[PDB]
Amino acid sequence: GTGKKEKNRLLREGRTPGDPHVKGENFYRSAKKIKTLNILKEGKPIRDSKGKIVKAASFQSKEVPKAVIEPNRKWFTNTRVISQDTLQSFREAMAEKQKDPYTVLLKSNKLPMSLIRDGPKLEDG
Amino acid sequence: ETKWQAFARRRGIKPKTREQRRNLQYNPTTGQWERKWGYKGANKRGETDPIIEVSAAKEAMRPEGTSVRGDKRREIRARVKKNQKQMLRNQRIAAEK
Amino acid sequence: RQFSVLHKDRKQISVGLIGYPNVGKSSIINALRGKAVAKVAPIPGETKVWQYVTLMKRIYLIDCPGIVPPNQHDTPEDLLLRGVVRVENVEHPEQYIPAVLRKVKQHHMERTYELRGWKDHIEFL
Amino acid sequence: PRNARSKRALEKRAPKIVENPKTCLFLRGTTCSQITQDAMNDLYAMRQVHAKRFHKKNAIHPFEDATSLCFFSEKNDCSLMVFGSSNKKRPHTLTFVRMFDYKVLDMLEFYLDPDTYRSISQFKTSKIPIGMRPMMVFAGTAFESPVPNAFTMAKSMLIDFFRGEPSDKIDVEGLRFVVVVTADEPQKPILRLRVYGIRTKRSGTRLPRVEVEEHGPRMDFRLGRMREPDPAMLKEAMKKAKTPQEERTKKNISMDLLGDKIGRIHMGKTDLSKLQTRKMKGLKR
Amino acid sequence: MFKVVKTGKKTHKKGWKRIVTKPTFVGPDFTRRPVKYERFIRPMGLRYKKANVTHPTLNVTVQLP
RNA sequence: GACUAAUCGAACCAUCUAGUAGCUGGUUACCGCCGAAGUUUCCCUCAGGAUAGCAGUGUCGACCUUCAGUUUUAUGAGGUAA
RNA sequence: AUGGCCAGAAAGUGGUGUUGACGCAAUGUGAUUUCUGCCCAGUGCUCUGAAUGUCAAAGUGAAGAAAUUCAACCAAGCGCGGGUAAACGGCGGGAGUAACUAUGACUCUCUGUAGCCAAAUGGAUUA
RNA sequence: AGACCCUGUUGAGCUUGACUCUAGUUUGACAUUGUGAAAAGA
RNA sequence: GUCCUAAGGGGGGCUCAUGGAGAACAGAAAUCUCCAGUAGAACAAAAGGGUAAAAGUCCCCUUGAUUUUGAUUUUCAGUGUGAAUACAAACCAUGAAAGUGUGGCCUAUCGAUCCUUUAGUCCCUCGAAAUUUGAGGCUAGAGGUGCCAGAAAAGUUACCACAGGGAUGGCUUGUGGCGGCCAAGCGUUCAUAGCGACGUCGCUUUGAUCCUUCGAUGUCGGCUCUUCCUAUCAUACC
Ligand SMILES: Nc1nc2c(ncn2[C@@H]2O[C@H](COP(=O)(O)OP(=O)(O)OP(=O)(O)O)[C@@H](O)[C@H]2O)c(=O)[nH]1
Ligand SMILES: [Mg+2]
Ligand SMILES: [Mg+2]
Repeated sequence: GTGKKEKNRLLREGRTPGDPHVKGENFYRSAKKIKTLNILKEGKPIRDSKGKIVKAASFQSKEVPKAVIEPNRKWFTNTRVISQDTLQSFREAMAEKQKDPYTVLLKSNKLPMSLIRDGPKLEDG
Repeated sequence: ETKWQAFARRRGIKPKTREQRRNLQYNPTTGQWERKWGYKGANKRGETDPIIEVSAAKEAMRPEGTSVRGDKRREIRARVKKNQKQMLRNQRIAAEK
Repeated sequence: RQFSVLHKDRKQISVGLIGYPNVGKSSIINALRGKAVAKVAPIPGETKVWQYVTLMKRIYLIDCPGIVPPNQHDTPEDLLLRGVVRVENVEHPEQYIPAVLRKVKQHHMERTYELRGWKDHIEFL
Repeated sequence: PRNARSKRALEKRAPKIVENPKTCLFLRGTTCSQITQDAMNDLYAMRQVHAKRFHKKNAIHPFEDATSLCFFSEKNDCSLMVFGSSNKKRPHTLTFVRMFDYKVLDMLEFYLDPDTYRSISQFKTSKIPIGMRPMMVFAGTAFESPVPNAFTMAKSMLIDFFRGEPSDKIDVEGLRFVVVVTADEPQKPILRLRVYGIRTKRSGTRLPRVEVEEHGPRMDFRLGRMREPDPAMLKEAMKKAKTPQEERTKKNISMDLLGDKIGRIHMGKTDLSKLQTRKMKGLKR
Repeated sequence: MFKVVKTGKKTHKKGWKRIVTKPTFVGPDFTRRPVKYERFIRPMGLRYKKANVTHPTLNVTVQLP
């Protein structure tokens, strides 16, 4: 055959030479799977001979960042707008809505439901 | 597909988000917002600074006539030349394809 | 499988089993798996904590302990006949015999226990 | 492209999913009759907005070599061409050239009848506004050939000439002019091009009564030489792209009237005939 | 921001899970990840959907989604 | 991963062998004269280095030249009070 | 049986073996009762079926004065191309067609108060 | 001087397309290797 | 080595290179005036027909340096409020307006004391001598990760072992946060701003409903028994 070494395996699979690799890749392990399994092994800091943390664990940095918001014209504009024709169409849509047990909801549509849902009954109000 | 695109696809390198790649950063020491590159960018920091300390070894190794005020422009020009060389190689390979 | 196809964008679908105690949730998980992977007992409250079972590569089953929603119209007799409680830990179990005799036809009781001719539950017992 | 203006020009000339309206280049040869020039003027008047006009003499014979035509298409970004020529054999010739990817897709010759030609100025009627599209009527049995021939090619070429700009909506006031091309199968059949203005009258019903009045020009053609497309180039040109606003239909995935994504499940028929109930002691007689 | 959630039955615990200790907004149609692949834990009791929003010009405070 | 002479995730005996440890512990009279130090500058970091600076014994050279964590004078910065 | 499974540094060496498929050796499951979700063909299992595509040593040819260099040829295995323990694995169905073989692809639409059928019983709620 | 935590130029047992090797197995060539034929080449 | 409120977009005004005739210094060549000037200038590209009340050149406005939304396109997603991307729409800029226009361009990295490669005739040595190949040394050149080589030495131990090192505080208690207003007073009265208790106003079921319980990293107990505090449940008094 060709060989069971990782060099021969990469030559057989036609990897571009010179690419970096993540430590632990083999026939059964790709880079994504290695990352997924190393997540389970994360969580321990690096300590010196006296136990003082010299490198913090994952997402435990203890470094205080600069929490600043830049000036931007996008903060003062309308993110979502809707027209009256579209509102009337959606009101007619809820007017003609029926319930079907064999249909499931997969992704809700972000809508201003307070302007589309019909009002409460007059006795309740 | 260019060389970077093929390398990123093989290595699982994800594209940077539009917020991440913005030309804006917050300078702590001045307490102001500044650009990373371009006109008055942070990559040319200190070229208009009135006072620049220079090391004696680098000043002695510096050629005559050149000043410290153009070192960052020299580095930027070298990086731009390398990037454009890679772009032209990618364009030539795509033209052959 | 149809639900998994509708949610093919995710890595999995998770199916949680809910209901009253002793309705057969763990038995349904074991039957779908084809193997005794969840504990099954005729005593209510066999499953005490939630449990993950891998059915297929993209399907998970979640076993849950049995719940009884509190209702002010529910009686201890109704709960005991629905199977909430263990009859070993109840006081005076003979008071629930007339409810059983009302629920079960008389000839079914007679044919089950090979005994006939009682006028009330005390004489039957 | 250094300047943003040159970048805009290159982006406009770049291939797109939704193509721009086609541009027609009007040009003439070394010799060209006055009747042919008048016909080119009438066609340019009908297609002013999306046309460019040359004014010199070009030493081009299109059915011998079309490298100059390809170069002109490359430079002017013109995908249709009207080429004028005169000759002893062919006194009044309009050569319709259709391009694809700056190369000649197909060509057709029209021979104009000089005695029956009438220009737009010879009719004293109200004319078509600049930029407004006319509607089209193709009449006769010559356009229904099962094999692709010169008449089907001429029908396609005249449709591409008089398309204008596509639009999803049109005002009812933009339906006042009609271009009619008439041709019958058979000695050579005559392809007759006429333009009419449309008037409407009461008829006592909901629909109006349409009456026509001639607008000009009055053109009579005999179909001449024909250069057909290569099959591979024709297939690539007749490929249709799909816009991003055309959703790819997924199985059991739909959009409701509120915009929610809805999935459909299929339970199947419940067949409990193969189920044996538990043979309990109280059910055994 | 995060605290370490310890897992395992040994005296030495695995510490890869992180719990979010501040209020969060999880959005509509939210389904939690499986516990084997849930690194960041956003607890249900800290999830919010509405806010008391004040308009500086109209001088009105309204509860809004 | 049980047992294999109270010895078992590899028995006991002798030897190589005074094996190796950067880790732990210890390291033996007196008096006299001096006597300290913690990014200064460079190098990929931690499981990193040199190096400046501070010291002691000797000497040698005309131990010659004088210099000084100080003030004043002239001139800068601070024109800031007034 | 000029075999399999082993052992030994080797041996004119040893065991199984005073053995021969109702046997030997290696696995998995673990009395009886119940019992094999549906359908394949990606990993794998095995096919001397055509290839020289890769192709070691030895051998062959050419050039050089020789050291040497260059060429073909090139076993097994790999590769290519076939059938599966279809074990692992994947697997929402059912119809069509214009593709025409793999992969298709493009449309359509899917929701008995104790019976019947099975060689007394319908069971794992197993003594 | 247990246990638990932390550190090591840490030790050892174990696993796997981790690296370098290797027992076994498999394939080719050379020698052991002799006597005649029939064809195909050079 | 210097300089710039960046480029871009929109709108408006003007016409260029050159030649002739003229004007103190000024004289081929400074500046200004007129006339003639199809662009022979400038800006882009590589016309065989680019642009003239402009696509050239000066003013005015924006300079906000890469907007928002999408059930849609493509790719991806063990961090699935999806991201990147394409398209569309909205917004935005400018203009009286018709309109015009923007909301980026790219790219693996690592050596240069490195890698590859060339020449030496009159360079040196091959140590018994010479010649021809060859090899080494030394010197001098050339190019730069397409044609300049290369860059793949993992885990586990709850079966264990050894050398060591370890094991906020005169805090807390009974009365929410954000936003606005009022406000005695403090300041200020060459500026009339700024602080500000007491309060107040907005958000957070006609005695209903019982068909909405929203995540253990942090661990407590029980027995026996003694004492103390008061922030008092009972008993005593008010
Ligand atoms: N006859 C019959 N009995 C069933 C069936 N399914 C379940 N059972 C019985 O019902 C009992 C309850 O089964 P479980 O799986 O424990 O149900 P559960 O609701 O999960 O019980 P808990 O774990 O206590 O909540 C079991 O002992 C079964 O014997 C069924 O389909 N038919
Ligand atoms: Mg259960
Ligand atoms: Mg139960």
